[PDB]
Amino acid sequence: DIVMTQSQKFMSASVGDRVSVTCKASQNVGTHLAWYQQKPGQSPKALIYSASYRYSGVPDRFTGSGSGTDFTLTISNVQSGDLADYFCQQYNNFPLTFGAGTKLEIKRADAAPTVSIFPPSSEQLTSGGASVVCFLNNFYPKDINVKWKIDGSERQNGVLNSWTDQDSKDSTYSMSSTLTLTRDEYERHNSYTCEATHKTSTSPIVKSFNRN
Amino acid sequence: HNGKLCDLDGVKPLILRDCSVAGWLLGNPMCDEFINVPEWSYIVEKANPVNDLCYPGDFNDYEELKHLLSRINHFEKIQIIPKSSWSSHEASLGVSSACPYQGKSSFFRNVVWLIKKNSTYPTIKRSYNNTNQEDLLVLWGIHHPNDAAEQTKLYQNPTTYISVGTSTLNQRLVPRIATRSKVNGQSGRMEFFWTILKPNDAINFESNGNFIAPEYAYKIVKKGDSTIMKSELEYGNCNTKCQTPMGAINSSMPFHNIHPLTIGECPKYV
Amino acid sequence: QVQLQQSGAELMKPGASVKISCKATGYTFSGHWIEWVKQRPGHGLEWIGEILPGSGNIHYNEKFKGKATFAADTSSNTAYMQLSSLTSEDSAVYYCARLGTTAVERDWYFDVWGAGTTVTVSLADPSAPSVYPLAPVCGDTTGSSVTLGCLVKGYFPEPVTLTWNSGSLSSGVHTFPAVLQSDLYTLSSSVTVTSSTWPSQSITCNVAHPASSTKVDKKIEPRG
Ligand SMILES: *[C@@H]1O[C@H](CO)[C@@H](O)[C@H](O)[C@H]1NC(C)=O
Ligand SMILES: *[C@@H]1O[C@H](CO)[C@@H](O)[C@H](O)[C@H]1NC(C)=O
Repeated sequence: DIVMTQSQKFMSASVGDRVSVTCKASQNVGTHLAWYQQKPGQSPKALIYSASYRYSGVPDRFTGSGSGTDFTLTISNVQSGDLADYFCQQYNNFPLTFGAGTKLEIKRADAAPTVSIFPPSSEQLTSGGASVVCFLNNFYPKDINVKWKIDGSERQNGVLNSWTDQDSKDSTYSMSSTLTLTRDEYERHNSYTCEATHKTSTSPIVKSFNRN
Repeated sequence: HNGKLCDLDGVKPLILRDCSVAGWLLGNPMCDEFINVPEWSYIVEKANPVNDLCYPGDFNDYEELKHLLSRINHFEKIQIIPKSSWSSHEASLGVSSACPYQGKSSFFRNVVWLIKKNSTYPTIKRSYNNTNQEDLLVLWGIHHPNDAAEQTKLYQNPTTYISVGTSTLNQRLVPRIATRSKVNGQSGRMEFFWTILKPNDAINFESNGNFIAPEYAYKIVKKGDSTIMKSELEYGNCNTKCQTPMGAINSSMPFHNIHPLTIGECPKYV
Repeated sequence: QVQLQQSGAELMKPGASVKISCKATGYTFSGHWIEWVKQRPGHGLEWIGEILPGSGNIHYNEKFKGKATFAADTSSNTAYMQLSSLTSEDSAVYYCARLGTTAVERDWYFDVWGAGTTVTVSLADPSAPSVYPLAPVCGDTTGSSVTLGCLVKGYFPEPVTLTWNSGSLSSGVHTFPAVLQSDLYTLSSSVTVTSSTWPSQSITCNVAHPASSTKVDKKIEPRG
């Protein structure tokens, strides 16, 4: 089987920049190569076929080049709508094989997270459970750290984190962290806080509440 | 002096318009005007016809086929192998955008690009016996794919052949799988072959892939004297006994310093 | 004019089989190959195989020779893929797609794709979510904007559909990807509105779980 290697897992670009995604086939595939675009939650869309032919409706700032083993998808004048994954496909040999995809992420001015903390609802507590939710919304760059502290001491067990894809509108990232305890363990401590470490502030952003 | 390309004696010529002899005989979809043509006195073809082989390739023994036509005045097309006759192979999917017909993908009309069926390509063993009283010009071809994956998708069998036999022909053909530069957007090739099937003789086809099978052949129903004249002119409502590739001339005076190639063979020339 | 309509999500027990469909419209069904593809998070796209409807011609990726079976119904313009002996590793999104060129052409690129069909293989039983409101902490904030939340906890399988005010409130919303712990998914969503919007106006998150055939609503009410 022919392996299609996209060495770049991620790729950054400002609007107006020129980026190129590379695809290296493990052996000759001639020009029997296609390029696709996929945005999260959507099916892929055809961009290039035969290595360099543009699919019908595709803007001419998408150009494909290469032959044999080395291929390149060049996006000139990057537009905000190009936020997507891009992967190649060879059809010179059975089985057909795809590259693992490269994620294009748009560059941006810094954005400081808005941090919000939420005690367990009075509805969950009746079920014996207690979850503390902490939202960290609309920040850039994507690198962020989150620490929970119960009565001043860090808590690492019971924390589940989730991250959004880069927003298509304002190009920011968001994060949700949930600290789940038992109702009994939740009622043994008073202070609860989530600490956010991010480039946009020297010291961590602290949001806290007291059970009383 | 001359006029244009005219009629000869009482028989009008066959004027191929942007189509070559090969495109005419194989049935290039861009040449549908030449299905069931009447008797001709001579044939006209341009120097570089636009419609030759819509799917690229070669016409085997093409020059000797042209010499054969210089002694043929009329054809009668007949169906020797109906397209519906293929039950173990797909006969209605061999079309290409290289052979457009009114915008839709098509193919040569007189031959059938057979494809595998039920993920199999069983061995073809078909014979046609010329029960007619005339000689029969038969045409077939082979597909040379671009690569082994194309061979698999179309014919399944990786190693294939075509065998054609008459009382005089013993032809075995193997496809040549090789990557090629694109012609009419195609990196594969089609190679066509021909033979004359004498009355009461039989042509025996055998193949396990890559076979462009015949459907229509040509009965030779008149063997006068014709030529393949290379000219850019056109009919040409007139008549003569002597014609040249650049114009027509009636009556006779040995004055002639224009062209040697002239039908009618009436003197003279330098 | 060309569309590929795939059947809906399915939850299957280990070792069972599933048959997903792909209805084609807008073209001659018999003139193009139908491709089948498998997409999993953290894995590259995998080609399963190929069928030319009406011809009986089928290709399988050797890796899927035992898993997949293709069929096509030319009267219905529907292509089918059956996945047998289901395991956890078969949980994925499966796409059908059409080749852009006709049957005997060489450019085998996928011009039209289906919307995909999510298959979940699990012994776990469907569980409807518990939905909890997330109201801000007590005490008045300086204001400008307030962030509300909706905690969707302990459901199986995916997916869940979360809207705010039945869908009429889509701005400033962040619905985070679900996380799996034990055999239960947990999900949260945040919405940010002007201080003058809430609580003067009501805000409610609507959680639909088609698997367990349930739709619930939790109004976000002040204090805690
Ligand atoms: C192809 O397969 C089907 C079985 O589903 C059969 O009905 C049909 O006759 C087969 N055709 C050939 C040429 O084998
Ligand atoms: C073709 O048809 C005639 C019919 O009588 C038969 O005699 C002859 O043997 C056949 N030719 C061959 C090569 O079988």
